Amino acid sequence: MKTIFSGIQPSGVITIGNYIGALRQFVELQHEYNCYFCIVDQHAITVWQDPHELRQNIRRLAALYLAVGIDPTQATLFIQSEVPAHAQAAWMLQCIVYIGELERMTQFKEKSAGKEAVSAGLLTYPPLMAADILLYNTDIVPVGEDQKQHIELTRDLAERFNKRYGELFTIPEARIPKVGARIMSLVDPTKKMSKSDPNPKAYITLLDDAKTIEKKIKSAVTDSEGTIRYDKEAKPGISNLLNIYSTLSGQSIEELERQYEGKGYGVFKADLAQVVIETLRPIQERYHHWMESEELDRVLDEGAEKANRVASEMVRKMEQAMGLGRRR
Amino acid sequence: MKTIFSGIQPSGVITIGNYIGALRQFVELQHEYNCYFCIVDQHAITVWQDPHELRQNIRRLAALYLAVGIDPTQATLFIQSEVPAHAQAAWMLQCIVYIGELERMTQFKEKSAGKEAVSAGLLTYPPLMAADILLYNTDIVPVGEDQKQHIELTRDLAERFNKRYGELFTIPEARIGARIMSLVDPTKKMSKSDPNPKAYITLLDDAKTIEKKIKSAVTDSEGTIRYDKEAKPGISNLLNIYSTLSGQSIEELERQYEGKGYGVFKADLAQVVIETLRPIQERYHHWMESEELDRVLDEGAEKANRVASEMVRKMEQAMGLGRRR
Ligand SMILES: C[C@H]1c2c[nH]c3cccc(c23)S[C@H]1C(=O)O
Ligand SMILES: C[C@H]1c2c[nH]c3cccc(c23)S[C@H]1C(=O)O
Repeated sequence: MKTIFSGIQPSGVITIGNYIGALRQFVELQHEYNCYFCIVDQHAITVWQDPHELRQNIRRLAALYLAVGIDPTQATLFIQSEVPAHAQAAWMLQCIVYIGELERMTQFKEKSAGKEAVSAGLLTYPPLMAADILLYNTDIVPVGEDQKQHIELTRDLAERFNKRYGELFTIPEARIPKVGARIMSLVDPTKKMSKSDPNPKAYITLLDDAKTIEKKIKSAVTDSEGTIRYDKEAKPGISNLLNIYSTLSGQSIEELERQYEGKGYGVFKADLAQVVIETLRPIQERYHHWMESEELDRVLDEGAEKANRVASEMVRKMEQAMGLGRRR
Repeated sequence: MKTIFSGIQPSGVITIGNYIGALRQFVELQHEYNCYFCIVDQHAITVWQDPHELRQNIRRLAALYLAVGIDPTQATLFIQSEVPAHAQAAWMLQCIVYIGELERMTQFKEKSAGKEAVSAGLLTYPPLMAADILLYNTDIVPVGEDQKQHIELTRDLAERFNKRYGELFTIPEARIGARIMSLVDPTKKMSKSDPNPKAYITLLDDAKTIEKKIKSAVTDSEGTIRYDKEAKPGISNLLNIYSTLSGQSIEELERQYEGKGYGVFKADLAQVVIETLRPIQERYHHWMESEELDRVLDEGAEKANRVASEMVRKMEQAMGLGRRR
């Protein structure tokens, strides 16, 4: 069995595009793979964070992952800062990465934009991410092309350590098993839907209430043709809505096209709004149950204990290879 | 009860200059102050360390501090890597420090000077040093003048953190016991990391080594035993070592060796060093052969961990990490 590690940024609340692209399939994948889901609060403070908002977003994210079907007895769900091994191994990895390798990172050259003076944490983001992955002998990281450079560095650091001290790390690969449709912004169908869009009409989050879902689908961009047909280059907006509808309803695009022959966009959108609301309502109900239950803290307590068991053993092996500490 | 924190670098040695300059006094101050003595193995690996030699030198330094007289029922002696809070707090402080502050550190520029392949840890270790200090609400840090820039940054990071989040850190101060110079280049301080082993006498040098290093200590060719830092830095430094170890003033040593040569003066000084180190080395071997050494280090980590994990809990609460409520 292969191991999967997903780091989850707390600040952002899940969009349907994330759910459809890379999260929903994990409800079943968690039984075929050994899955780690890690809320990276330590990565979150590499930029400016309001403390109360960060704490609430950490909890909300855990409750959301449980609400969608992540099973804490099949997968390991935990908060990064509650496993000290991540900080310990990130320091050891800082000691084998070259400064030049960090300065070259594209994400660091961005994010450094209209800031002038930036935190050292933004430069050492990648070693901590490599540590997150490598501590669990991860085989697969479910990320897209925007994280390619970070995965390359992770693979470089694993190989450098293995060749300097002896084989210890698995060399991870970037891959989203059973990847879903790539869902685009409702406002700009050529841009991917993302939780950081400055236009809130661009995304629907898993926590949007019905009125908001209705208004956002209502304003979603289409075209002037009035024909429900998949054509990504000439009808990117309609094509995107067909991808959301198809995956959330279980009907193929061809069947939706046949279904809507002769119909305009008004009735197709009102049907899509209902499909989304019906998808999120159960998730939102279980979510509210988790957020008001003591079982959420107990679940996260054991997630961190089970993660620490694996990661603290890897730290012991790294320290032993590098000369740290004693063996007594 | 003021708190003292001292880092002990296992990549280097413990020289007679450190013993003279600070370490000898700790045997006294450990009853006045709350003293933490930290073997900073995570700082050592910013450059390649031979693993077996690093592991062994960690034990050697712990045994050596005990042999010199550090009292584990009075002070805390522990290994940095055995307290995870140092790495955790270093990360949080890395998020507070600016890259520009780390890059203009003089120690970074010197240590990276001729080096191909510079690790990020060589740039980003001042935050881990700040963490070593701030975690224990340290009042006093006993460091050379070479470290003054690192103490300034630590003071800046503590204030920056205190202003944003609330008064959590003590603002520490550098202590900075004569200043012993290198035996090979007496215009430089004797240094725990000098790459020339003849530059220093370590606390573990045996009699024959001590005699050799003193014999070849560099000196002028004029030949009068007299203190003159500008013209005669070599013999002046040897006079200062001799004075502080024997209890005699430099003037009394000058009168004592009037009309005598360097050979006889060097042989007397070598004996003075040997007689200083011999009891230290005898207790060193008993500690190295003792099960008790590992028990002292276990307790030290327990006590260090209690204070540091508590401070990390407070830092996490301030910044919003975790669930600390
Ligand atoms: C969440 C971030 C990161 C934290 N450590 C890990 C481990 C695996 C995947 C990722 C991450 S994905 C990456 C990102 O910026 O998207
Ligand atoms: C040992 C080094 C360092 C590690 N963290 C600390 C904490 C206190 C004092 C020092 C240190 S002194 C410094 C040096 O290089 O001299």
